[PDB]
Amino acid sequence: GVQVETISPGDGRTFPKRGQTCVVHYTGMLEDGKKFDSSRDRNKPFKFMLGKQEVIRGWEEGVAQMSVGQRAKLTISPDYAYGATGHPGIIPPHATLVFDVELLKLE
Amino acid sequence: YGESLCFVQHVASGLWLTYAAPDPKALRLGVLKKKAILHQEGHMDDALFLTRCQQEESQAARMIHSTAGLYNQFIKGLDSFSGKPRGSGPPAGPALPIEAVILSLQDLIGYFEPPSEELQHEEKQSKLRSLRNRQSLFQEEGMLSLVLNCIDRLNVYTTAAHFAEYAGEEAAESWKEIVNLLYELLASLIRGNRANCALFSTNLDWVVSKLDRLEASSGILEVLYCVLIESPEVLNIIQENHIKSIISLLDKHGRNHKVLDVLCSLCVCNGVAVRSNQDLITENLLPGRE
Amino acid sequence: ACFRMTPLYNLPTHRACNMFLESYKAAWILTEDHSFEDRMIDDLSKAGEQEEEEEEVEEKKPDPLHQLVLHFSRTALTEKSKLDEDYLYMAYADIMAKSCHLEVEVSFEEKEMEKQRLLYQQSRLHTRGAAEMVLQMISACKGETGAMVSSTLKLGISILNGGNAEVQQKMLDYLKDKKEVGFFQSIQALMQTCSVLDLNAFERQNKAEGLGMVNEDGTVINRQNGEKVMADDEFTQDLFRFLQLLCEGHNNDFQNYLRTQTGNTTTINIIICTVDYLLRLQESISDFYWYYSGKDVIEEQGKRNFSKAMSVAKQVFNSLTEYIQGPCTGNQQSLAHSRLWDAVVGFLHVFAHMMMKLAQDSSQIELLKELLDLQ
Amino acid sequence: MDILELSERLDLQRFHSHTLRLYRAVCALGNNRVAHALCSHVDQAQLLHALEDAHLPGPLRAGYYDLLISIHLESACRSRRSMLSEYIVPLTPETRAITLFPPGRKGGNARRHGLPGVGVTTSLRPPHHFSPPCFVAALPAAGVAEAPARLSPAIPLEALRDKALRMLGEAVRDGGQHARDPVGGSVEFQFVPVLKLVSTLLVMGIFGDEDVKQILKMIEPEVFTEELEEGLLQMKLPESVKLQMCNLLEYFCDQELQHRVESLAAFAERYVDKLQANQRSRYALLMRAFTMSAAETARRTREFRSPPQEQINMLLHFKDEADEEDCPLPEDIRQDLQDFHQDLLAHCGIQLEKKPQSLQELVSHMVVRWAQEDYVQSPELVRAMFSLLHRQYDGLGELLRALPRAYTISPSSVEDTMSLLECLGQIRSLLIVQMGPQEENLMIQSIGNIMNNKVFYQHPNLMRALGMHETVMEVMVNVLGGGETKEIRFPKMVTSCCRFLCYFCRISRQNQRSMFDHLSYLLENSGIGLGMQGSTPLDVAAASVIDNNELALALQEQDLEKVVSYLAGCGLQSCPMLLAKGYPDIGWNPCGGERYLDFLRFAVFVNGESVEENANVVVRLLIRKPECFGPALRGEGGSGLLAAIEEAIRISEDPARDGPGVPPEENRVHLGHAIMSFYAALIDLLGRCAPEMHLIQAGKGEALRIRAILRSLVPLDDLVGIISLPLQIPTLGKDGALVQPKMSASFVPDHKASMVLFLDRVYGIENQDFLLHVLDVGFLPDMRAAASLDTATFSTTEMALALNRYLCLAVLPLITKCAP
Amino acid sequence: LVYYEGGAVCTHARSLWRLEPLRISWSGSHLRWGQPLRIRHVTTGRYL
Repeated sequence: GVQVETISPGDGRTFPKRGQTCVVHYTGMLEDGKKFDSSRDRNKPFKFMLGKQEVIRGWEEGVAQMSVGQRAKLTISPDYAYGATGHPGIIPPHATLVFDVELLKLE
Repeated sequence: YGESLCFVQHVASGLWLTYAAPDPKALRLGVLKKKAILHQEGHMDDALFLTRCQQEESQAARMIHSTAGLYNQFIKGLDSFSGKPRGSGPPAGPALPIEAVILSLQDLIGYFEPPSEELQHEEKQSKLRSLRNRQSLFQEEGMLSLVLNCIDRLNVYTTAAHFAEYAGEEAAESWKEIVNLLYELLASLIRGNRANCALFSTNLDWVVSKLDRLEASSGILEVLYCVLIESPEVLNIIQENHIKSIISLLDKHGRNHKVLDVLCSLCVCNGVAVRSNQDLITENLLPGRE
Repeated sequence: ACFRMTPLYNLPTHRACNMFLESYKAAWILTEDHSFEDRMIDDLSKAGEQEEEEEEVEEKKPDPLHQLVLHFSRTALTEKSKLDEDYLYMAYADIMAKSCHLEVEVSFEEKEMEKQRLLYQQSRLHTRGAAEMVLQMISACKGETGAMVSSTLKLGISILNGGNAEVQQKMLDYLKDKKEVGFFQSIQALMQTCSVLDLNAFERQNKAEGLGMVNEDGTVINRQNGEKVMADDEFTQDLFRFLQLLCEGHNNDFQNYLRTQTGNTTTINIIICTVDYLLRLQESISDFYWYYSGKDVIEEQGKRNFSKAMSVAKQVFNSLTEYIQGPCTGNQQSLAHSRLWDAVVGFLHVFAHMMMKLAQDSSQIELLKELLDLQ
Repeated sequence: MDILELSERLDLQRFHSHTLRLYRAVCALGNNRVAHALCSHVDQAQLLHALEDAHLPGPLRAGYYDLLISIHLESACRSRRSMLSEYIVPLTPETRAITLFPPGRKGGNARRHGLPGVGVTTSLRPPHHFSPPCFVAALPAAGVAEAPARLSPAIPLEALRDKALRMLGEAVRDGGQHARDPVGGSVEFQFVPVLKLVSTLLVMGIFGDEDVKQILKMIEPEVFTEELEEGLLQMKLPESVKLQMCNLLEYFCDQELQHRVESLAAFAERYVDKLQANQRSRYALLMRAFTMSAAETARRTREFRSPPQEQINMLLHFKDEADEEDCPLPEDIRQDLQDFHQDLLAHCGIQLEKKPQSLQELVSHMVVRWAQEDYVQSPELVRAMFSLLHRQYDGLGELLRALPRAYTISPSSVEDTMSLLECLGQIRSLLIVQMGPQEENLMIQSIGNIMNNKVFYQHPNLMRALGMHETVMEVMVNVLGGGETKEIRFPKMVTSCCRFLCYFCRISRQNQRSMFDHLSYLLENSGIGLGMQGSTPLDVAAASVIDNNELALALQEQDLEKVVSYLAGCGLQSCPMLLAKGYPDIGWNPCGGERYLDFLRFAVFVNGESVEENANVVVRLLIRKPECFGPALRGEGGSGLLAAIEEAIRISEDPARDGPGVPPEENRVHLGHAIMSFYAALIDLLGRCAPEMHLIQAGKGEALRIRAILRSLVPLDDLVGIISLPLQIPTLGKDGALVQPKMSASFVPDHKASMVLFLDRVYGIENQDFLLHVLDVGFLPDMRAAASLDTATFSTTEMALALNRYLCLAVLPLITKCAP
Repeated sequence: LVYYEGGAVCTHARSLWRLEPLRISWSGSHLRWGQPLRIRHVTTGRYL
């Protein structure tokens, strides 16, 4: 349900394995392309733990498909994403999301 | 005048004006309002003490007495021509005194200035509680309700021409400024009035329904603005539909500092916030960004 | 427990430090005397470089004290359904009261110099609107007993001590121009809510010290509070002293104004209401007479209650004397037709039986002296 | 469009400013969810670069600054201010180290006053809780408005601190330049937002010590020099900027007072240790001094026999010099105390070059100079000015006021006090916002944590100084205000309101004293507590008055009068909740009357004795209000109390007369047993209100006539009949199952116990044959009931235990005194 | 019907009442004991 477009190629031999923390650097846009959240905004990379599902399960699927050292554009369908409810206030209900992800370093 | 103790006697009857005393079961009702009767025996406390009233209060009472009758005649005329459209025919009845009504309105607002801010604090406060006192009396005899009746009976007709086919063509040109000045008068009466804002707290749906009307959008919006500022209870009674209606009003009438200030006042009041109202405002307005 | 107590060295250190902090507070901070009101007020009154500019004096810009007084006046004139507590106004009213009063053979020149200094200290404030601000603040008090009106009346006393004729004239003119009945309505309400002696409260207090069980904090057996009887005796005293100072100097115009106000839409009689309070106090003193004659000898707590009530009654009688002197014929006739006579007869029989029972025993000699003073 | 073009286009700029105001309003007052939403809507780097940019128009600049405050700074600032108002000092070696004045080459008495805000402030302050704002995480599974509210968005505090400091440096540079073009179009627009951000950061406390030094240097260099340039004070400002300046300096003086308090607490620690060591040495010489001297030993003893508070009082009492020679404390432990006292006098300024070189004279001079420069037109600035002036001129009196608020805590319980203070901060923040479901859940869990908290039991004076009960009553009354007559929102909330404060009652009697001080305030709001089921403000007042005879004596006749007026109303008519729920109608309300009657019982009977004045005035109120008797003992056309009890038992047997007829919730009371409970409580009230036997032999006429009036109003034959009445006992039925008639549906022996209590209190028991017939008609049914009770199944059921208490409280003492 | 009431209604203009002497001229002359007169409520305009 996640559409992947590799802006910069990953190495292909190093991959995020379930049960390993990921340090990514992301930019989130809306359907029409408006940016609501981004790691660029915080200026600090976003750290998340694979397998605890603390973030959207479709997004963990996309990151798992991703290789290390990679720049990509991920379109998440609503059913994997927030869904019909969206994010109250931040993302309008029943809206799909498209994220831009940097993966500089993996620990 | 102000120190004498006086009995009042009736020439024709020859009996004594007395109080009927608390009759049985009036204690159970709990009403302290008790009837006067006329009997030669009378009661011990039949003597009356007479006390002064201010000339401002006397003038207010006289203008109330005249205004009630005038706008009552206006409402009866409204009812008279409401039933049947006059069409291409004269109303065949006494035309409502449109010019007298006009003059009465600007006379009332001229009675209802807001105090000029340049005035010093003493006279500012003086005219402030004087205006509050006049507003309290005027809502007490309830000419505000009469204004509500006039507003409703005018706004049942959407357009000046639509009013004209029922009432007459000569009123159509006056009709726009008539309704505008009537809303302005209501705003002047209710601004800074606890009783009036409590009345709108009882019945907000009136303003909610007539806000969408174009003919007096500014006046109705200012009315709602004053009610929201002065009354916190209206903010409590507001539900999601009202907030969506205000947002739709901003959409249909375009960007407006007054409307945005109305929303700001709706958000917070008297330093206490309604989280449900804030959440509804957020969810309805912000996520779109358009 | 005398042996049981944990000795302070074995006692826990934090609770001991709380104990010692409270002890040092009570024994040192209260006992330390700090005099700052005079210097505060004179520094505020002094206007630097105002005459140097000489255009701002022509504009008549208020000096800091006048600015503060006008701020208090603005707050008073601001209308609220409920009066607002102002710690700043309490602090400043206390400061101004000290600045005015500032208070064994004394000669004529020294007495005159003290009088002139008192007049100048009163001048520094009343020339700045103090009297009008006091009247406004009573009007804002609206007759609710509180620190608001307590400080306001204390400032009024401090500015009117010695019968300041110019302050009296300014107050009378302000009342005649604003011409608002709310001030007198507040006075009447406060003087009605002034308390009277209560046998029931006195007996409840008596059983209170009789029982006197220990307080939970530490060991405090029979902790004594301010007596419920005559809780507001100081307020009644300084209110009647305010009326006395207002009528001081035989100011016939203000005495007549207190009797009746001609132009005000509604007029109330401070003289008659004061007579009513005096009559109520007389009935209360008669109740204490009956209770005290119930037993053989007077106990000390009741002695002090009776003495404080007698001080209140003395203040009332001095106020009435200041009303009727001059001699104000209208006040005299109104008092004559009033209920004064019944209360006076009551005080007469009460006083008679007083000095009887008081001369019965030697220990009551000081209360007998106060009795003779009241008589 | 460029916002710099928006500067010229004011109309759209005005709309943007109104947008900023709306954003502030929606994120205002700690609505953290909307705050995070707005943090997503408006980029943070946008706010930062807006702070940087000077080309941006002044109104929009102020709008961006205030929006940043209302997104990140507002909630932490409010909580920090609320906690900063109160002073709590823990015990620490660092605390011991800190003093009023830093040591130096300069003379100790003449030491330069330290720069405000430098040093260590041991006062426990809540660590600001911030949430890293990340809106792409998975949605919480927990339901909305029941899950805990989440924290405020995170900000780079240190970078913001340095940026604000260098912005203030830029402001100083521009003030020195006196350039024609101000930043934002006006000096006010240039200074006010930056000063507000500086105020918020200082309130945070993120500003370090050296940062405070630079802040003081910019505010006034020469006054705060440590050992041309211009001062923010001298370069002069408009009124509003002067107001922000006064707020900043007021905050600094708040830390000055905090420094005074903490140094005094440190000195208190050292001096208490010295006193303890001295007393350990003295008592060591005292168990020896028992032998050498008798008078010395006796006067030492009677001194120690005083409570520890009084012992420390007399030990400290040597300032006046009247008994400084008398005090046994060593002259050195006296001398260091006087030295510290003079040090405190000098520091407060009580002791009396041209530049002030002191914060005291600096503030006084600046206020006075501003007053000469202009007459202030703004009342808020005038009030801030004069409040600050009074603070400076007399801070010692303000220290005196603050000391009762000050308190000392041990380092062992500091972690528990941390959680207590956090929950307090949540409560105080919640007071501001109106009612909500999330708010009710949050305060319920918070007060639950406080009740579980160990320090809450350990330090009874600590929450007295905190005064949390006042704020809890405030939230009570704010919840009660809206629509109270028709229905009470959240009786769960009010039940929590007791369990917390009603337990605070249970904990302490000085707590009972405080709620007695606030008793009438609870009383006017008790008009809804009876309507709500469970714990009520009525019962919090009852728990306050109970067990303290001083409070019982101090009880007020007018308060009892309005309570009995409530009783008269509920005796006049049944409750509208009954009418709406549709239960069978009654002319009066039994349950509200019964609960008022038990409140009056707790009022009149304290520590096992009745209070005479309250008993007599309650009798007066009862005779004033005949409506309180309900239908029973009507008077004219009067069906007696026995007949009313008969009809009540008839109604109880009658199905659906007590119930809805449509207790599923079980909170609703059966109407017949409600009537029986009302009249049992009434009879118990008259009993415990009747005077005692010793007063009877004293022969006081009022007591005798009250007893006679009670006997005449309640005839003894009704009591005898009620005692004689057979009562359903839980019996074995339906093939041998114990059929249990529940108390709510059946007449009860505790009502019978109230009956016999009134009997032996008022009517008494005097004749042997009278006792015998009372036994064999009424007490023998009880005793056959006990015969049934002597069964395994009966012993298992709890009504046998209820009968055991009934006997042991009512019949057994009666039988013992009837033994002759 | 006119009733005897006490409260804010007393302050309200409904408590105002007006006296009219039967003689048309010199109505504002001093009232005399027992003088024939009419009573009118100012807001209602009706004669009691």
